[PDB]
Amino acid sequence: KRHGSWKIQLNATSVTHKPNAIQMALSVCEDLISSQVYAILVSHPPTPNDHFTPTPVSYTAGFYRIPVLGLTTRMSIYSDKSIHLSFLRTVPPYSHQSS
Amino acid sequence: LNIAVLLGHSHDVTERELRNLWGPEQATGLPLDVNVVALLMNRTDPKSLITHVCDLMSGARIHGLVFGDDTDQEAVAQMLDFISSQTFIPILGIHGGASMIMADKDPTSTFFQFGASIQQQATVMLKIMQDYDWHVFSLVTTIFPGYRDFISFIKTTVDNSFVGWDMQNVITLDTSFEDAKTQV
Amino acid sequence: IVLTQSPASLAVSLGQRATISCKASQSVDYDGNSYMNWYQQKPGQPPKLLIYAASNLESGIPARFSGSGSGTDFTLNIHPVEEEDAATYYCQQGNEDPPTFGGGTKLEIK
Amino acid sequence: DVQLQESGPGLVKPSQSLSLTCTVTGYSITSDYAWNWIRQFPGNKLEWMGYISYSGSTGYNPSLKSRISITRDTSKNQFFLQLNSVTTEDTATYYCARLYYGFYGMDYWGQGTSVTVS
Amino acid sequence: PSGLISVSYDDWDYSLEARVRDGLGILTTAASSMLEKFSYIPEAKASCYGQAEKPETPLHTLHQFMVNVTWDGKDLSFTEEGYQVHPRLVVIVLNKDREWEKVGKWEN
Amino acid sequence: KENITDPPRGCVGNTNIWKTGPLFKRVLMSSKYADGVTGRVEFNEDGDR
Ligand SMILES: *[C@@H]1O[C@H](CO)[C@@H](O)[C@H](O)[C@H]1NC(C)=O
Ligand SMILES: *[C@@H]1O[C@H](CO)[C@@H](O)[C@H](O)[C@H]1NC(C)=O
Ligand SMILES: *[C@@H]1O[C@H](CO)[C@@H](O)[C@H](O)[C@H]1NC(C)=O
Ligand SMILES: *[C@@H]1O[C@H](CO)[C@@H](O)[C@H](O)[C@H]1NC(C)=O
Ligand SMILES: *[C@@H]1O[C@H](CO)[C@@H](O)[C@H](O)[C@H]1NC(C)=O
Repeated sequence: KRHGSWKIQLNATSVTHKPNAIQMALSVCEDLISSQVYAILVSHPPTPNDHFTPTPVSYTAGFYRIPVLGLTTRMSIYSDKSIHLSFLRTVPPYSHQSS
Repeated sequence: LNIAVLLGHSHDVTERELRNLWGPEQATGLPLDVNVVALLMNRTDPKSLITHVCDLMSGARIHGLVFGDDTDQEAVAQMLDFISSQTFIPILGIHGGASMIMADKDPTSTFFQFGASIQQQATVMLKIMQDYDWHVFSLVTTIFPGYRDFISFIKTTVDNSFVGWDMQNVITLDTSFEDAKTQV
Repeated sequence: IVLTQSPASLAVSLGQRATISCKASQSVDYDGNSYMNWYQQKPGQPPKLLIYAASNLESGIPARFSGSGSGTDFTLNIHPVEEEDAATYYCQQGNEDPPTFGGGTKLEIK
Repeated sequence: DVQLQESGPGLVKPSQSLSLTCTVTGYSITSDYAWNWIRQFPGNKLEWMGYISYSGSTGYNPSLKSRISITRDTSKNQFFLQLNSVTTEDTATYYCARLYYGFYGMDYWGQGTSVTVS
Repeated sequence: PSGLISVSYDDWDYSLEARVRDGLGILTTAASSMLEKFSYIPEAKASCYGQAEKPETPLHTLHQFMVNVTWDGKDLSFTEEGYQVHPRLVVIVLNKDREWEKVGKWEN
Repeated sequence: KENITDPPRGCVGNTNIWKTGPLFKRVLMSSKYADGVTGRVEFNEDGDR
């Protein structure tokens, strides 16, 4: 309503952070891209069951090169583009406060 | 022991020929059941890939999962890395999408590739260039990932060798941005 | 390896300093820091932290409460004293495991 | 301001598991920190059971880890203490307290709930 | 431009079936090494949905048992970064016909 | 602006890449965002703010 959605009306969908990595990646595969989403938005999981849950999201985005954007995760391993090409983030990782 | 061969979108070698490669003379030395499950999938859907891998590791006790195809996507290698690091299964890349090189792997992975490290091509082309007596050289690169490592390795190799390379100028440009400086 | 507070029922009047001795068997002082906490309680009442580190001001209460000592011995000094200070006061270490309760001495008014 | 609340079944028909609920409203739950369970007996003495962070770090008594479970609820991120057996006679008070890390600064405290071991 | 030289893998000699044979040799050598050093091969869980439980002898040993591999004399062992110490390589050039032709080889 | 191939219909039946993928990522890295309530949302080529 503030930027103008006259040509493009948005349907927003989201899924739970499944603790099981394989089932989470599956659900992303059959649900998210099937609805023809234009991006994937993932924050750092508050539950420390497995901190590497953004990695399956980044990989399944890279298989289609759909740009995936992070919210809170700050893992510097994701900083590479040769692996996590489609990855962007609104928060800098730890390597940056080196600078 | 047990081998998982998974060929997606492949039409080169028949399944009977695939299991013909499992020669009895090769089996000499290991008397255990070297079950070579060679599966030809007419697709490369990642969800079906994971389901097939899980079913085969449940039913045949996979030990070595060699994956080859004719695709042109490097993402399959990274998903193989993830599955290796998760389900404690080794996977090796051979052909097609699995053929291209992997840059950096998570330490907890159990993955193997055939592609060589960029340092290996670096030393190979430097030594073929010295073989043809083209001592004069200059280096140019873009901002595609891995260039810091390449430039650092080239500079370090220049430092140590006795041949005496002459790096007149090394440049890391970007033709997407202002072309005037690139031409200059 | 016992931790005590002295005394359980002491003579407390108005205006002077009140000395509560928190005797901790362990060597509290770590890298030049003794991890002390003093807090108040009533039976069934939610506890509230009175003072921390025995030398850093707590927001809300003036310097009437302080803490001295080192290592084995510590002292809650109430200088001066007021009347409503009658409560179950507890001294607590914070160096490492085990988290050991203090004497929890109850302040009686003469 | 930042508020917290503790509740629980307290007492039902015997041979059951207490699930004491602790939650915080008005503040983020899983940024840093220490979360301690505190047990007090009407003899005016205290003792410690365990701490949980957002760092994921946990620490419990070696002699008391037998029947204590710290479980998650995500709708508001409240934590549950599961312990076997509830009665009436062994009336003791329990507290859940968030606090500065290191068992150093007891920032908040619980209000106390009736839990029994008998 | 013609005369451009690059480096790649032998799509002619290092054929797909040759790669299959080589990879089977690598895995068989690794399995033989681990079997003859630790008297058996640990068995992984049958489910992908299980918990993260490493065996009393973790795959790390098997990992290095997959590192020291020598099949058919070809020292295809992989370093810490996991790359072959002896990778077969070729050097390619653009000919008159704007095609790629084998001109250089890299072995042992 | 662009003639766009829509994102693929599920993981099934798509052994190809998304053509708009590089295009959408390029317009994203060129996407200058101003109304940032958390400061200035400025990000370099490395995919980080
Ligand atoms: C958005 O997509 C979800 C996907 O199942 C659907 O349930 C929902 O009805 C859709 N909403 C709109 C407004 O299209
Ligand atoms: C280990 O490697 C050495 C040389 O790298 C080799 O001589 C030896 O045979 C290898 N051992 C096994 C069990 O493969
Ligand atoms: C190939 O190279 C290795 C290592 O330098 C050497 O031991 C071997 O003898 C070489 N092959 C032949 C046929 O000489
Ligand atoms: C999209 O438009 C560009 C603009 O010229 C054109 O080159 C391209 O061929 C178009 N796409 C297709 C699929 O024709
Ligand atoms: C940094 O950005 C934030 C929000 O973008 C702003 O509130 C803050 O004032 C900025 N820092 C300085 C020193 O101005």
